[PDB]
Amino acid sequence: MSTLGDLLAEHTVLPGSAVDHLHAVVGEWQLLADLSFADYLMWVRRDDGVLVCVAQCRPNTGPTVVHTDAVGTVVAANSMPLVAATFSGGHSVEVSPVRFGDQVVAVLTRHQPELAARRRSGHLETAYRLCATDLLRMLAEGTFPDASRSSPRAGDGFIRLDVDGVVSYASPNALSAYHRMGLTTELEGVNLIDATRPLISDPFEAHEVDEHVQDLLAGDGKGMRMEVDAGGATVLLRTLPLVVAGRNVGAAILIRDVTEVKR
Amino acid sequence: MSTLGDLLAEHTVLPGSAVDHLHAVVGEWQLLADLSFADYLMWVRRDDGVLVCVAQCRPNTGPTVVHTDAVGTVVAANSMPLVAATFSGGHSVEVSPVRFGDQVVAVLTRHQPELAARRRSGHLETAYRLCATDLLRMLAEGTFPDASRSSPRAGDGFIRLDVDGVVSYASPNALSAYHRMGLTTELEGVNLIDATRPLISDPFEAHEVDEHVQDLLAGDGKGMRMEVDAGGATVLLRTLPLVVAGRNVGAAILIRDVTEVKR
Ligand SMILES: [Br-]
Ligand SMILES: [Br-]
Ligand SMILES: [Br-]
Ligand SMILES: [Br-]
Ligand SMILES: [Br-]
Ligand SMILES: [Br-]
Ligand SMILES: [Br-]
Ligand SMILES: [Br-]
Ligand SMILES: [Br-]
Ligand SMILES: [Br-]
Ligand SMILES: [Br-]
Ligand SMILES: [Br-]
Ligand SMILES: [Br-]
Ligand SMILES: [Br-]
Ligand SMILES: [Br-]
Ligand SMILES: [Br-]
Ligand SMILES: [Br-]
Ligand SMILES: [Br-]
Ligand SMILES: [Br-]
Ligand SMILES: [Br-]
Ligand SMILES: [Br-]
Ligand SMILES: [Br-]
Ligand SMILES: [Br-]
Ligand SMILES: [Br-]
Ligand SMILES: [Br-]
Ligand SMILES: [Br-]
Ligand SMILES: [Br-]
Ligand SMILES: [Br-]
Ligand SMILES: [Br-]
Ligand SMILES: [Br-]
Ligand SMILES: [Br-]
Repeated sequence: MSTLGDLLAEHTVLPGSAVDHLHAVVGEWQLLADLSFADYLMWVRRDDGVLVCVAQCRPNTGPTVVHTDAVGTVVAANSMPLVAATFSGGHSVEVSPVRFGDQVVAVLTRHQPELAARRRSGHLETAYRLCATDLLRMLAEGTFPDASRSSPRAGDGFIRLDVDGVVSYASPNALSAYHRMGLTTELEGVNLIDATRPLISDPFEAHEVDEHVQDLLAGDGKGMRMEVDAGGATVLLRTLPLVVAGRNVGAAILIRDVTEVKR
Repeated sequence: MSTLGDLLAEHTVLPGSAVDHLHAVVGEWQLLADLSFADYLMWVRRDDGVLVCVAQCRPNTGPTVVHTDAVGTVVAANSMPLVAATFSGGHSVEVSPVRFGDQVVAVLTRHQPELAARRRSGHLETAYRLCATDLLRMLAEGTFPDASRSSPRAGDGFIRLDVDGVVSYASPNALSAYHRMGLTTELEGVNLIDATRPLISDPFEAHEVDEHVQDLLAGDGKGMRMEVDAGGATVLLRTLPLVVAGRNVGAAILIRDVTEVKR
């Protein structure tokens, strides 16, 4: 009886809406573990005030520090004072809440390698860690996840857009994919739509992408997954609007060149 | 004009069969870059004896050392003596051939972090690197690839089976997935089918998996991708038979828990 669903039914009295939301978190948090270069555990609090670990993720972009399976672990609340308190007043372990409605419905613990063993902070690792912090804030504010097997992983290609839709960071993989798509220009410092629109092969899709990204940034649209042909290449795109305290602070875009994977 | 296809047509006189095979390599070699914790570049040799880089992959499981896009690079043969020689007589850069028919149709260069900056060799990293060596040998022998967007990545869950179908190594993620599927036992040292069969929910699928793995190990069957329900969980499995000099030396299995990704 080991799934998140079985565990939440056994140990918890969360309503079906919050149960859905936690299922959605676990369905999405590979991206968080990858961008953080960290392990996460998800903890719920029963009636008893007793704590249960109901899910766990490891990063694919670096070593785990949680080699043992933690799921199903049931622990007295005072053996984890902070986690217990995060349910209340709201490894190198950081603790953060997951909100739904306005209740903390779960708490994540983040575990990662001690300082000299970790992914040295080049630009890629900085841009990823900064995005992980943005999503952790959305988790705490109850705005991510909102409401697939094939979507890009962070390592496939990562782009950070600022509020005006200007690329503030593009990973080497993302730049690789845009070159295969026909980009002969830099990506960083350029309006993403202006760089992207001319590359897209079908003129209807070109406009769809343009409108999507405009809506994303405006708060008019949710993130989407899409497959686009450009320049002989086929890329998969996944967009994620980023928000603080009810406002848009740009977007993350994941991209995967699937030209040869497709075929 | 930046795709592998456009590049091979422009610079090469390879027959359509070998052109297919290189497309297949690029469609699959994310798994090699991930298991190697390394970058790869693919090089072809024109008429001129001049060398062209026609594809490039970075690892998702560690930092790249090739930050620049190398695709389309055209270089005199003697500026890369070894690569040139690998076409002939058959970073920390290792060079290996890709055979098709019995010709070397391309050469891979592997580039990776200098020794103190790399993924320290715990068991996971050793098991991955050993499998990468097995596939590089199959590439050199022309037996991999043979002939999807959703299949497991190496980091999702990795299992090495020996010739008798006994698990010689299972990553933490793989063990995690088998626990969600209902495994209350160790995986390492156990016959994989015997551990797996009782967990599978549908009795027809249980038998299919059993037969597949038997065929895989016998050389009676190619690798496959499959989605299975077990114990309330849903996993995606991808099998890869491993072969040296015409014989089976077991198999790699990649597994991804898609219980919450599915939903
Ligand atoms: Br993901
Ligand atoms: Br690890
Ligand atoms: Br542990
Ligand atoms: Br364990
Ligand atoms: Br704590
Ligand atoms: Br450590
Ligand atoms: Br950034
Ligand atoms: Br899918
Ligand atoms: Br825009
Ligand atoms: Br990258
Ligand atoms: Br750029
Ligand atoms: Br345009
Ligand atoms: Br335009
Ligand atoms: Br969508
Ligand atoms: Br196209
Ligand atoms: Br892969
Ligand atoms: Br990945
Ligand atoms: Br990197
Ligand atoms: Br470089
Ligand atoms: Br570049
Ligand atoms: Br060389
Ligand atoms: Br280095
Ligand atoms: Br092994
Ligand atoms: Br697919
Ligand atoms: Br067997
Ligand atoms: Br793992
Ligand atoms: Br085990
Ligand atoms: Br059975
Ligand atoms: Br059985
Ligand atoms: Br298949
Ligand atoms: Br089931």
